[PDB]
Amino acid sequence: VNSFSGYLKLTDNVYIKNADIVEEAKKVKPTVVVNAANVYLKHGGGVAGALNKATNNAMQVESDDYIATNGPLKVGGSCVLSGHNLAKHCLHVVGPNVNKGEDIQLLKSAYENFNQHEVLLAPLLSAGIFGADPIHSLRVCVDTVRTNVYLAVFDKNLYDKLVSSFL
Ligand SMILES: CNC(=O)[C@@H]1CCCC[C@@H]1Nc1ncnc2[nH]c3cc(F)ccc3c12
Repeated sequence: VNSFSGYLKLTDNVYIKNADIVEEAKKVKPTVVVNAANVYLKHGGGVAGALNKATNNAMQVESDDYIATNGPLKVGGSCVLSGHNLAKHCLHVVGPNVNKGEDIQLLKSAYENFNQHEVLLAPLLSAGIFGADPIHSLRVCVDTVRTNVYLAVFDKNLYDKLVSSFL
């Protein structure tokens, strides 16, 4: 039993909800919140911009030190950093950005990072400003992640479309 409330159950381990991941993280304080990161950990917009703003830019400060030491992530890769005031840890995961021409076949590799964590609060990778089809992203998530994932979907209209079309 965990503290996540009001989710629809899609499968044994995947749950989906209409919620602002920022407000959801601040309330649940989950062990792991997933960020929709880019390779440079430049948290400028989308989910990443929202999470960073909620940390009063501390996420960005930590991220810049990480990149200065380690260099950029791989598309499809991830790193574990602090969750600041939102969660114990933030798993920064790089889904492919269709608006940059990146291979959508890397979306499965991106979701594989979730399997290193027993329970996660997460957005749909590569959705939103990353330009991929959120319906497809949900399919890859369900078919790739084996650990317990709680998806927060900000847009209520998108949430209903995701549920109504789920197979
Ligand atoms: C990297 N991909 C994206 O940003 C996507 C673009 C639009 C479709 C959904 C998805 N974003 C989100 N998913 C869950 N919670 C969210 N809270 C937010 C607060 C904000 F200010 C901005 C965006 C989100 C957001």
